[PDB]
Amino acid sequence: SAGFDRHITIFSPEGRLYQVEYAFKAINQGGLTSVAVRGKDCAVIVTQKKVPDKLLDSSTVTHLFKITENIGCVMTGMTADSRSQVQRARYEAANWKYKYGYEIPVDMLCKRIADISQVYTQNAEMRPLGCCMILIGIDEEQGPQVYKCDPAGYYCGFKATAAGVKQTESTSFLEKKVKKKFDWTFEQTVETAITCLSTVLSIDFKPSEIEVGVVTVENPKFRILTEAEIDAHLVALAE
Amino acid sequence: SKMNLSEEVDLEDYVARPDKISGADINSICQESGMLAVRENRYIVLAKDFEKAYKTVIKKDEQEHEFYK
Amino acid sequence: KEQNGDVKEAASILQELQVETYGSMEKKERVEFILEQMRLCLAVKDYIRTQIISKKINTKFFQEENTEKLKLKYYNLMIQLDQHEGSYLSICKHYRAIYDTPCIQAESEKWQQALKSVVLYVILAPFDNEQSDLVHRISGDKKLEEIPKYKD
Amino acid sequence: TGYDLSASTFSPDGRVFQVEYAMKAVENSSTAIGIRCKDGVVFGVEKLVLSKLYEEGSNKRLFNVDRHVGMAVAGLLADARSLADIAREEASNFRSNFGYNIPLKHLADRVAMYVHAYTLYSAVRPFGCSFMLGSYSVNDGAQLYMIDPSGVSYGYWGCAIGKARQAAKTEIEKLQMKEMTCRDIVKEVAKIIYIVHDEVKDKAFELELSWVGELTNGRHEIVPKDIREEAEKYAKESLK
Amino acid sequence: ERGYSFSLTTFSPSGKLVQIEYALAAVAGGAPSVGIKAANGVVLATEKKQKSILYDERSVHKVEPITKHIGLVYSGMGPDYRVLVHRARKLAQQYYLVYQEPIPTAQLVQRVASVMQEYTQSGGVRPFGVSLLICGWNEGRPYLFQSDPSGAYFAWKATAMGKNYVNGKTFLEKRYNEDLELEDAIHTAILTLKESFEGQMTEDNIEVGICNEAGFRRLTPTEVKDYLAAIA
Repeated sequence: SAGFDRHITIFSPEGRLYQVEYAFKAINQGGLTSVAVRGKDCAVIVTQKKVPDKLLDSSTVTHLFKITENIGCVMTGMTADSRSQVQRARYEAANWKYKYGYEIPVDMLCKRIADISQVYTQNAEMRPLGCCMILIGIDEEQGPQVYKCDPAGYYCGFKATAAGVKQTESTSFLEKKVKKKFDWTFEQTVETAITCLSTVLSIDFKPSEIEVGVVTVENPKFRILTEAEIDAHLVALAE
Repeated sequence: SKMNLSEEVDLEDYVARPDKISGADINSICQESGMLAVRENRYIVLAKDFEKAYKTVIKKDEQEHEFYK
Repeated sequence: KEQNGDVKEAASILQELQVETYGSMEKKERVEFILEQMRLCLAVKDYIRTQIISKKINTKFFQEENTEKLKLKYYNLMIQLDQHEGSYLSICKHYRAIYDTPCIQAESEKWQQALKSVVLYVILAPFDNEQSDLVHRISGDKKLEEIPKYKD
Repeated sequence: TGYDLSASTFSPDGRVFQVEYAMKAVENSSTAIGIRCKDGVVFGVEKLVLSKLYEEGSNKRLFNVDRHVGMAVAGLLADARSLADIAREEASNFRSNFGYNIPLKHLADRVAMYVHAYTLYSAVRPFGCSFMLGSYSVNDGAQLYMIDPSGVSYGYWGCAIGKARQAAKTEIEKLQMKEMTCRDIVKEVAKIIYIVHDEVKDKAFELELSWVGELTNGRHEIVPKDIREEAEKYAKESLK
Repeated sequence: ERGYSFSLTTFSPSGKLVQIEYALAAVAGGAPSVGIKAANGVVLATEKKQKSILYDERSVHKVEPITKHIGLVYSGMGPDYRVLVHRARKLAQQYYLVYQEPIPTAQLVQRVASVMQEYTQSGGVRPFGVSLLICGWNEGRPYLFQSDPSGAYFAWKATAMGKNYVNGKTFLEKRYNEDLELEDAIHTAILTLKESFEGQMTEDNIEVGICNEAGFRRLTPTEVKDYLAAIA
């Protein structure tokens, strides 16, 4: 049964690609968790910021990457593979803008990244990148958009999603959340994201242990909240 | 026919569901509903615990990796 | 809420409180809360819940130092429950347990009333091996002379 | 076992075991530390002189990637030299394509991608060396970066790679590196290197210092002999 | 003969390419899909049931257009479906550039089957773990085909692939008549999916496309809801 799990191109007798599943398991090897919530007029990503050393430059530990002035991404999994996929996505966005004039939709960013991942899955040349990408962007005529891209090459839009070690619990908490109809304001969206992360981690969430990226209809620019804004959101959440 | 059940518990609402479940699944649903009623310290099985147990048992995707489907 | 006449609401409010969960809570305090739940349930006549709570409480606490009041109240509530149920033998056994308490034994009128209840309820019990055994045990008691009519 | 021969194979629990083997291969090398002072970066490398026949400065683990960038390689020496050549080529290409010295953050990113690209294919093995890139400029301050065999890179205020990474990190955290200029950070680095060195196991060794900072106008250069001797004297004076 | 289940370029002693059969098993373990051809056109329906409400139903569409008059649904791996869709669209555009006429359904099916075959003739490449059900309209006649990872394409009148495909086929041959219409086809396809659909058919849980004379069009969720109400 499990003797077919050494080459990504080998189908198991049950029709399962085990190497892709192993990349999915490697997604959790980063040890962190990221949650994305799409509000009525904004999208928000919050990721764990684990700096287990006073010597690290906390500025460069960021897992939030700006793929394009309007499209932001949060990475989960191995850091090197995630950064490689980030540069690939940035190059794809630049190529789209150069070849078609207008800015690439987040739809196409995740679609192209998933296509590259699938090509790596079908041709046994490169090991699949065990990094999950979550892209947020204000796509005109559709509002905010949040998309998730996996090592398998399956890209999907989400009202709210999560990735990392605590993915099932965060997704369950969000599923409990997005069901009770509510005014998904920007503050409400950040509140939902932070509450998801705190509930699944049971952490008091000092402002330096998390990173928040924000895109809004009012300003369709990928913005990373400063520590003061994180503190303000946390104290608003507590009361 | 052995469980306490209740008047408001209408098994038909669970029979009419189009989900393809087996006799083992039926027994699991009944036992889980009874345990849910017991945990909340209730000697009479209500419809809410039946619905919760049915939803718990019905979920059989687990991961599914969302690309095999 | 009970003092305002909301006996049903008070019983419902006290029912959701699970005493066993609070481990740090003192055993005597836990049993007092259990007995209060018993009393509220009997006031609202939820006899199935009262039976469940009776199964909750253990019978080895009443053989301790200061548990005389708790034992008396618990056995009075159990007597009321089985009085509604009609199990005369269980009522007789509960009254026998009451009569064996040192506090009731010391006071004259209280032990006399306890023995009266014991003999009357063992009389009420249907004839069987256990009822005959209890009749033999109660009859072979010297204090029955203090109640001549009941002894006869 | 079985999921262990190639860097393109994912273990059932989800990790590339060849990469981890490269990391613990780096772990067996001699310690090398890097500390960014208030106005620069100082690299201090211990070098185990395996044979007395080697001349002084042979197998130097300080590499000048660019005019302003220095490296503090640790691990396989040949892999370190190849990665130094790759970093030099990347810096030269950036200079020829953009007309100015490559920012150390971008250079670290590019060399990190080059390292990571060797952890994907079964035809090539992951790089067996982990290095430090340090630079200083009047427009970007002082920057230090660390790249492991996995290719993961972020900036550090001060760090060590090799055998006694943790032992040197304990003595690195007790410095207020945000404040002092590298003139004294040099002797502090020398003292840390001398403490972390195991004389009973590594036998003799040579300490090589390098720095890049405002005191060096921005160019990365080996520390002159006078300052090296002063720092070694300071380190030796701390025997008790 | 487990020793011959790994190489895609090695015949078993019984002369079976086992890896292609494993790809077909992966196809059969996919989401249920049905495709039925009536005298008025073709209907392709599929179950787009997400794992939770969080997934955006309208983000990705399973039933996709290739040309104005050709549509195509799938059963099997998801990511390979997009690659096959892109190659089918590119082949259609190449045929249009060469001949100035929209590509016939049979020719597109043949070229797509050849494309799928190209991934089964070498080691180190995996066969497309998806099966394609392609609808088209040319020369006043509906056309329905099924292309496989093996590169074999047939001309199904009415079929079902994916989970419980045997149940779908058994439901067919009963509710299927060659003289039906597109509306009756829609109803029959929805019922056939209902034979293998777990839960309520929410309008967002089912994707239906029609290949009629006017071309191929994927049904909007409003029309899907109307048809479901007419059926249930």
